[PDB]
Amino acid sequence: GIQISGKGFMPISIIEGDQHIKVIAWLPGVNKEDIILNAVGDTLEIRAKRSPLMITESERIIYSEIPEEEEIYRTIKLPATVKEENASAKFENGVLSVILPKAESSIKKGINIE
Amino acid sequence: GIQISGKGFMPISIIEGDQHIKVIAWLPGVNKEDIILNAVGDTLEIRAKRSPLMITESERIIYSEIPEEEEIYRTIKLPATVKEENASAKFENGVLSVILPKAESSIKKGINIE
Amino acid sequence: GIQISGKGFMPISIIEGDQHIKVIAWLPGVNKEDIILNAVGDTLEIRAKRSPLMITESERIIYSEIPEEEEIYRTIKLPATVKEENASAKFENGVLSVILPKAESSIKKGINIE
Amino acid sequence: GIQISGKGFMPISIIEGDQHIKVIAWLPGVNKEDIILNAVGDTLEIRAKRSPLMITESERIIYSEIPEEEEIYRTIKLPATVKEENASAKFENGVLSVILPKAESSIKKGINIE
Amino acid sequence: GIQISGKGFMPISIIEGDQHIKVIAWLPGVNKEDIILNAVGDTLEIRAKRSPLMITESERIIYSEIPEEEEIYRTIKLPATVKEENASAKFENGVLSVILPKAESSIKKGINIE
Amino acid sequence: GIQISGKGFMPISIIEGDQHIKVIAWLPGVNKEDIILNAVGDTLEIRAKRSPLMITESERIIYSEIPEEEEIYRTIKLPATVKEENASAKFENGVLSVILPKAESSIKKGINIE
Amino acid sequence: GIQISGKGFMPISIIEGDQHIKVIAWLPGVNKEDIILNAVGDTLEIRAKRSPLMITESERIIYSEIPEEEEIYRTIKLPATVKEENASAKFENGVLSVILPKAESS
Amino acid sequence: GIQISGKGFMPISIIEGDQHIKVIAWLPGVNKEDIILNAVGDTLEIRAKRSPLMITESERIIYSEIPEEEEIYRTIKLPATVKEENASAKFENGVLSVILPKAESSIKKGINIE
Amino acid sequence: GIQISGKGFMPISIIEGDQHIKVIAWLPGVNKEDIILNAVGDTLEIRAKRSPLMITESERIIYSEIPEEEEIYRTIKLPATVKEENASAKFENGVLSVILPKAESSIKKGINIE
Amino acid sequence: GIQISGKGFMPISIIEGDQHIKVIAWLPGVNKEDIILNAVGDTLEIRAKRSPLMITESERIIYSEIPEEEEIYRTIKLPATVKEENASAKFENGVLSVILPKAESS
Amino acid sequence: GIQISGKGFMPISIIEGDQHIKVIAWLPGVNKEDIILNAVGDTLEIRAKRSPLMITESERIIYSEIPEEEEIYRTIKLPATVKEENASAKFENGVLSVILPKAESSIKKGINIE
Amino acid sequence: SGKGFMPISIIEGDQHIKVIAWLPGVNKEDIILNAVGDTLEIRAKRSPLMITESERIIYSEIPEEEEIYRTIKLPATVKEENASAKFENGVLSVILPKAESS
Amino acid sequence: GIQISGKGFMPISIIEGDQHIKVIAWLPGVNKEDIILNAVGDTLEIRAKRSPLMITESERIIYSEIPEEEEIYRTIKLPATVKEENASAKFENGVLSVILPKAESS
Amino acid sequence: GIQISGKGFMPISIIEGDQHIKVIAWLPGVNKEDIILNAVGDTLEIRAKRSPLMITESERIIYSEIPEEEEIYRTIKLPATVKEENASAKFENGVLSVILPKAESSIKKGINIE
Amino acid sequence: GIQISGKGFMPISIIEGDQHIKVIAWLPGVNKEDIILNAVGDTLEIRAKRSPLMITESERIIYSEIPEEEEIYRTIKLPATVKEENASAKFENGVLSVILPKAE
Amino acid sequence: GIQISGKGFMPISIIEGDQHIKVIAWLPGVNKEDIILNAVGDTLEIRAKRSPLMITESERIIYSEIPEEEEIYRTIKLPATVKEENASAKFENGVLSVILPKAE
Amino acid sequence: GIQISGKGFMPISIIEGDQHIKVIAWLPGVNKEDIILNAVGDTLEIRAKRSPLMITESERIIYSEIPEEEEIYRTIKLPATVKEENASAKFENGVLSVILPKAESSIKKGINIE
Repeated sequence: GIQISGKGFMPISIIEGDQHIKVIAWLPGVNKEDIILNAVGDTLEIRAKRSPLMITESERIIYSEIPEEEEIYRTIKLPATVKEENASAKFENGVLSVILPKAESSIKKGINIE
Repeated sequence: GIQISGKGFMPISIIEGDQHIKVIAWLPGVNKEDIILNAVGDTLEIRAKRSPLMITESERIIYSEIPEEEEIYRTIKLPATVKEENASAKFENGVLSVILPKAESSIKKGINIE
Repeated sequence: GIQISGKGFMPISIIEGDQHIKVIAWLPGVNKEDIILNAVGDTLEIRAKRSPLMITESERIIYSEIPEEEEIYRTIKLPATVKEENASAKFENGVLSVILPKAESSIKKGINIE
Repeated sequence: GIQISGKGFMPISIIEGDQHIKVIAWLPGVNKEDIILNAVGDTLEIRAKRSPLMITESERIIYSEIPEEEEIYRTIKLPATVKEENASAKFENGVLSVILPKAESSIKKGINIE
Repeated sequence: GIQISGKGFMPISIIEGDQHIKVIAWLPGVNKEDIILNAVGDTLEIRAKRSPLMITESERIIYSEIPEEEEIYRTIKLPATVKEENASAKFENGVLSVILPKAESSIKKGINIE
Repeated sequence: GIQISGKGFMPISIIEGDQHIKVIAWLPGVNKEDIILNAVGDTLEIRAKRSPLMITESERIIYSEIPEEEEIYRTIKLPATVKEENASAKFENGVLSVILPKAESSIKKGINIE
Repeated sequence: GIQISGKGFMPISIIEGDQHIKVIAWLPGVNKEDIILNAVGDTLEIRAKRSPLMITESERIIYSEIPEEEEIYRTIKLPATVKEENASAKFENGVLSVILPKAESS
Repeated sequence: GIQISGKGFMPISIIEGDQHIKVIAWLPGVNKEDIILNAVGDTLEIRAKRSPLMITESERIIYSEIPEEEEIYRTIKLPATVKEENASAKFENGVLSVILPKAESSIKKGINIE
Repeated sequence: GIQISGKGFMPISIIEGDQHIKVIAWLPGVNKEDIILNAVGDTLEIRAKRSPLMITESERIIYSEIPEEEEIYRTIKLPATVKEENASAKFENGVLSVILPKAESSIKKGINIE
Repeated sequence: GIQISGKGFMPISIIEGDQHIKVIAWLPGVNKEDIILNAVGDTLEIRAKRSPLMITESERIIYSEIPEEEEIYRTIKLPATVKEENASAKFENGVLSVILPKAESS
Repeated sequence: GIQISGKGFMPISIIEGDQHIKVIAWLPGVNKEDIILNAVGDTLEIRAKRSPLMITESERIIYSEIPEEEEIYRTIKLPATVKEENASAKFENGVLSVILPKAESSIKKGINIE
Repeated sequence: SGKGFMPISIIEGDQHIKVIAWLPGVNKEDIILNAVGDTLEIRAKRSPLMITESERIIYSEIPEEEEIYRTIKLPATVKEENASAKFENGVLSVILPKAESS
Repeated sequence: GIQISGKGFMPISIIEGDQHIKVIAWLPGVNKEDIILNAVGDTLEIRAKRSPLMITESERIIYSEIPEEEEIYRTIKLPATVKEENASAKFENGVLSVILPKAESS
Repeated sequence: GIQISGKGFMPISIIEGDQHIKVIAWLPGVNKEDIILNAVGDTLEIRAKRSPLMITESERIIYSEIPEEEEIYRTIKLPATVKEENASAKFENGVLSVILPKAESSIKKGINIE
Repeated sequence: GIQISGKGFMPISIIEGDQHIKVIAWLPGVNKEDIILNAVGDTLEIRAKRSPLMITESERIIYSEIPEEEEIYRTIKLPATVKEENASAKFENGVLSVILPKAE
Repeated sequence: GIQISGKGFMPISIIEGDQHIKVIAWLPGVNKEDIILNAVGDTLEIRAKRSPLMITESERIIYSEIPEEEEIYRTIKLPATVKEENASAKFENGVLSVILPKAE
Repeated sequence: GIQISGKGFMPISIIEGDQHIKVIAWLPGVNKEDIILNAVGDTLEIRAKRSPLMITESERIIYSEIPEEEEIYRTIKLPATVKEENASAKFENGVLSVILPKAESSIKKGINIE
């Protein structure tokens, strides 16, 4: 079971590994400093901010599809415990990538048939 | 209660015994060596695949109701905890049968009064 | 074209060949000796029967997607005449395969191009 | 499969025997002389006609429901070839019964249970 | 004017004269003694039974349209009194005929035109 | 409401008489001999058949509106009994007038007002 | 049981007694002479009419709810035979009343 | 325009004159004591309090369509103004007549014609 | 046909024979002193006055489903004429049994042919 | 209100006094032998049956408002306790009358 | 818009003068006298009845579109009050003209701009 | 609690229970008051709407019926023998003494 | 018809006739001195206050269908113009009856 | 309350002051000389015309949106009487302004309080 | 809110504290010997039974809001894991007052 | 079923025998000292109260199903007029058992 | 009478003569080698796959309407029997022409007229 929520538009992808869990989050226009990272147990919290659609006074906006909200965040519920002390995060081109090593108790054991 | 999730076509029947939870599934055409079984606590994991139907270059398929995907997978939540070490499975005639001994019927009684 | 009719759940696939016609049928839960099978002319009838979902008095069914009926059958009208005397079939892992050698009239000849 | 064609009210019931075919038709108020019954190959012909109701000059109808058409026929295509020379029929109280021994070629061939 | 009701399928026509009243009924698949008739004054009830559409165990009704209920009857209202004790009836080929002499009191008298 | 029965174009009108009843009907083109007039109790019968619109062979009916049916009759149930022995009839210009003296028991009686 | 038929607007009410039958009817504006009453056996008949109104040349109708038809009648079947010779009728203020003694056999 | 309302049913008709004005309404079975002409006003006032339908203990109301309610009332909002001192009323045979001569203030004046 | 009507609660049962009519009626609380046996035509007239529920001055009725009205009657119309002179009555402790001779007629049947 | 229950057609009227309770029950067509009356505490039990609606093969039922059941009984509770040992009843005119004296505590 | 009312065919047009109001009414086929003209305040009334078309005994109206109703009248309100005491009207060739000088109060006052 | 058009209020006291009812247009004689145990019964009616003979009624929120009744039950037993009532300004008051409570 | 608006419990009935218009208003618990009445044109204004649900300190309200408002008024749209000078107000048994003579030419 | 009507495109705005009423109207392109304004009581009359779009002979209209009608007007009703003689109006830049000092038109209470 | 499972009637209320989790449950008619308590992990299991509701042949019941069931049980999920070794069974006046110390 | 009035939680069962009436009332958590029993005529009166679901300063409620009302009482009508001068009852394990002598 | 079946975009026209049946089919873009052509009895089998559209890395398909499905085939039921062993076919400019001589059993004979 997993649940995620937050404000604004933020494409996200999550991948599971036999020893870790990986997360990808699109954060265009956000610096690593503006990104706030908090992970513990089986949950993850991310908050971010960006400058608004500021323009020169003499200029005018004639077309806009980019969302203009500054503050954005996402809170994530993991399906199993992970070692936040051993997790790592990386930011690349308006995108954040995180690796979540699985907790020792969270790693299942193989079972045979007959 | 009981929950099921996964990929592909995999009918499943859940039967609860007084000493175990008996789970049945149909995997026609799957080789018995292609089946992978895993479980823990009160959750179950299933993996299986069947080789694709070979066809000669001159030959061609003219009608097919059978599903075409090779590998299928399911994850199930058991109604009660089971002992995986005592778990067993059987697969014959394209039908998978799984016996999951229940954790207890009237055990784990400790402290009692005072 | 081809017509199929009968009772019960029985996925079927048909494959065409220059010298024969190959057919695949799904019969999960049916014992290898429960399958009635023999072609005639350009048509075929198949009947099958599987054991019912027997449960011990200590066991009760809480959930079952799998159908319960035992006896099932399907009639088939082939698109070409075949030599049923030379027809062969095999049943493995709840799945039946059939080989139907064609007659001379159904052996298509090639044509030269310029 | 089977097909019926003709004009006039003529109830028909078709019953298939293992070695023959039995068909019943209603010809109420029809004299045996006004009945024509021919067949060949895999088809059956029914032509018959009933006299219209008579009335005396002093008399006059006051209410009627019976159909009045004098000429009626029905053509039925059998699902299998038959041996008309070996057929027979009976005609009781306006009800016609026939027996059509099946043609040897049309008789189903033996079937092997795997 | 007159009215009729009852169970079963039984089309009927009615004819009148200056001294008697006549009725016609269709009873396909009926026997001479399987009929009961009961009337008084200017009211009449037809009654009867027909055998069911029995078939042999080696025979199956691939097609039918004939109704099956055995007992069938009709209750009839007549426009004038008749001498039922003096009445008469016929039944051949599944068709039933009846003749009802008129009561003397109901005999209509002619009028001289000028 | 009184009852009207029969067929063929034959408009009617009826007049109540304190000591009789007067009936008017239209019989265009009907000879005085082809009229059958009977009655009893409280009902009247009119039977008559008009000759067809004869034409020589050379002629051809380029247009017509007159009804063509040759046999026509009407029957009416009067609202009171009549003494048919003292009925009288007249016929001029195709119009038929009939007078039916009322039965003595059928004669209405006036009531004094205070 | 009892039945009523006729044309026009003519409300009717009927009351039955052990030895007689009583009937009421509304006929506003109808002259006592216009009323015609007849009965026989176990049936009753009523016939009457109401004349339309006259006006000065100046008057032009602007509104009206009163029904227009003049001639009206009603016929009724009594629940039992009555002695019409012993019957009586009473009409007051556009309303009629009738007394219908029952026959001895009834 | 005009508007009328009140309980029960009470036919009324309004007709326009030039100098005088008259009104007629239906009031069947209404006692003269139910009518009062204290018409010091400029609109019509109507009521009726006829006696109810009384029966003897041995008498049963087998049929009744006349409304038995004792009280009804009516009054109309009228277009123009009329005098009251000259007002007069007359009731006959369940019908009421009223006279309401106009007032010079509301009497139309004929234009010099042509 | 038959019509049962009257005041008060009075169950009635009618049983018809070929030669007579048997009638059964419940008359609880009706005094036997009201024996007035007489009929006319094809109908029966009965009247009764069951005694009221007398109570002491200090007593009070707390619940009562028994009807309180004393006088009761019922008018029953038979489907056939019965000789009122031959009417008979019986008393069964609050139940009345009556036998009314009549005719049977209703003769038909006879030979089915000719 | 007091509690009532049972099966079959059996209208009952209940009357209460200062020192006794009087009960009236309809049992038309019931033989006194068929009546099984049992008073107890503050309630009365009535059990009864009659001859069922029966006809000869040559006779037919054409109209029957009377129900066809044979066995009928009723259970009737009372607002005050009554001494069943002193209970008595009378059955006349197809009606069962019962007298149930009270106790001094009610 | 202003109120228009009345019966009969009478096309009307209205012209508003600054000091008066002018009205035009079509009365084809009407004599000089049968026109009835009345007015009051700010409303106008017109009444007239035309002689119905005369036909000799030997003639017959084989085609017509002229309305036949004799009585025709109109009542029309005005947007202002007029001094009907000094109005004038004429009637030339079926068209009736009417002149209504406005009342002093009805005379609107002009407004100086700026 | 009754047919309708008869509002009632219940007020309880340590030694007595007070009830107030609105009966506008009701004569003092038409008021019928009864009490027993822990319940109160009130019934009343008003004078007819006297008017001129030939008038009509167009709109009336006043109830058309003559008799209006209300059934009330109280949380505590009261002595009906010592009950009293008042009727001023179209308001009906009643006093019903009771055993002392909280 | 007519429409009435305001606040508080005050059922109102209106009687219209060729002589005068009579208006009935329910004012339970109200004294005629508390009644304020004003009339103009074809509308009537009624304003008044009643005696509240007076209770002693030891008395507590447990069930009150009556509304607790003390101030009540209603505005009535009369069917026709009336003369305020000729109107008379009558108050009996908590009910305000007012006679409203109609205008000369209305 | 307020009412407005007329013909032609003519935007208008209405403003009520304590001692006057202010109303605005759009008259694009109209000359001051082509403006007509009259009022009385609590109503206003607006009449004016605009020169239609002239065009030199060489030119030709290719796309137009302005309303074509020249003669236009509006009739307006105010909610209170005004002193037209004291009114003032001003037209600028295709817009007309109006000031209407109110008449007495003042009230406090319907009648004395009590 | 925690989840509970079992059969019978047994209202339960759970109170959490800084150092322990306090559980309040109702077991009317149950003797202290009939109360079976099991604490493990983050769940508390209770099984209980009261005296038989026996009645003589003449004796009968006219009305009752209490079910005839004699034995009941429940499994209660706790807000957080509780040290089973420190779990204490308490029961006063028909109310189970079990205290379950928290695992920090 | 039958009309019974009161406040709070207090299920009551009525069992009637030959010469006695047995009434069982659930009183879980009710103070054994505050229970008041009174009988008169053909009716019974039960009055008591239970302590509230109070918590310590280091405790907090996050899930509850047991009712928290303090004052509770019920009024019951007996099927027969018991000897009001010989009423008796017993209270154990949060349940009140009442034995009332009765005639036959 | 003619059955066309298969998949892909391949417009076809069928030309018949007395001796031979000629069939035309469009195969734009296909190569002479990727065509599978076979026939027997009265059925014609055409199959081929066209190479998918090629592009260069720097290039982009800014627009397209050419169907891209790689493989296509058709199966036609001729209205006559054909001696395939003497067949012949051509392929020029993407269009396919096939010549099929008719079997002896299909060459129609002439019926002389009078």
